[PDB]
Amino acid sequence: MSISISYSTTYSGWTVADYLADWSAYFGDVNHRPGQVVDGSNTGGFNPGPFDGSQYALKSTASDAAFIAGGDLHYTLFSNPSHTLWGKLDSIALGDTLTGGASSGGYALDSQEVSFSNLGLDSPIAQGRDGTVHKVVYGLMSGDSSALQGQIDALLKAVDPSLSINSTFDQLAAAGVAHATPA
Repeated sequence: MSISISYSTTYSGWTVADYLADWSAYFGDVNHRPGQVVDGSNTGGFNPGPFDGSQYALKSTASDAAFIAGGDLHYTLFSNPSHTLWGKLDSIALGDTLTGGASSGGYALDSQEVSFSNLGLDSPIAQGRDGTVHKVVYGLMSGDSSALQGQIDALLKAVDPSLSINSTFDQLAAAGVAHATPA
């Protein structure tokens, strides 16, 4: 499976890079770092959890923005290497209004903007916070989507070298990689 993209028609004329830069600034930084995770307000959650899931999801503390990372994900918590998210990352869904969770059988978004699927990312535990999965997801938590942008760029170029993070969603749709919402 090659990378597949779903996008709201709103972003037809946007490039993926610009969309993601704007989304990152919109979601912001939840300030998830040592000494700044003191309650549940900026942890997010796993489905099913407690520290592992086919989904990890997080709401912005600033806005209604949220993301859902899909795959086979693991968090080391306090075990070495500490505070490492690793495993398989298949998908990233970006949007507004996170719903659900482990107790209701999964996370969803009420208003998804864009999703990237078949990412094929797979990072081992021993790589720690240098792992690609860790950096992609932590980027989305911390207001910097450059790691995700980098991985999407590489996957698009592998489909065809005319495709990049700087293609518009409509260009990517013409190329058979992306698809606009039914509407």
